Amino acid sequence: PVTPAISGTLRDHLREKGVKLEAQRPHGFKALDITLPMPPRWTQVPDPNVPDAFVVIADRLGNSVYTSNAQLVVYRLIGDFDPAEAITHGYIDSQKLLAWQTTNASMANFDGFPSSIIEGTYRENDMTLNTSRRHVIATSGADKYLVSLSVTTALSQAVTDGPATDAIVNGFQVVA
Ligand SMILES: [Cl-]
Repeated sequence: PVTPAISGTLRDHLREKGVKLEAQRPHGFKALDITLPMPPRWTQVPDPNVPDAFVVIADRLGNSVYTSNAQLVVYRLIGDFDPAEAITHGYIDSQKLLAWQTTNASMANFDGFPSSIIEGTYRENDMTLNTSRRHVIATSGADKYLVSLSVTTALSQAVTDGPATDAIVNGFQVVA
């Protein structure tokens, strides 16, 4: 019902619209109340090495050479733009990943805001990962934020870590 764009990742489209992205950090952050469930045995990863990270959680005791994790990134957006238009670029950063294949995609609104979610598999370091990637363009009062959540697992763990990744993906919530 909502048609996706093909040219330009969400970030590049906002750049080209003249918007500035300012990475937020959780301590002190009030504009939004974000729930990111933390499943049993997962913990916050101090010192993640995800640029612009707002919070990174992970299951450090997993099997797999790949540690299952969720990454949340929150940008305050400076400049005017139409969010519903920007959001139609929401799949493109995932669809550029090596060997991307899609399992689920939706551009339905999420908690009342324009949003995209795409889920699927891709290759990285000789390993197949399963991932779920949501962008939310949220409004708090007079500001706009891009909230982005990735939840990734090795494809070999996608069923074993299913209850964790599910509680994260489906418990996720963004409130102004
Ligand atoms: Cl704030």
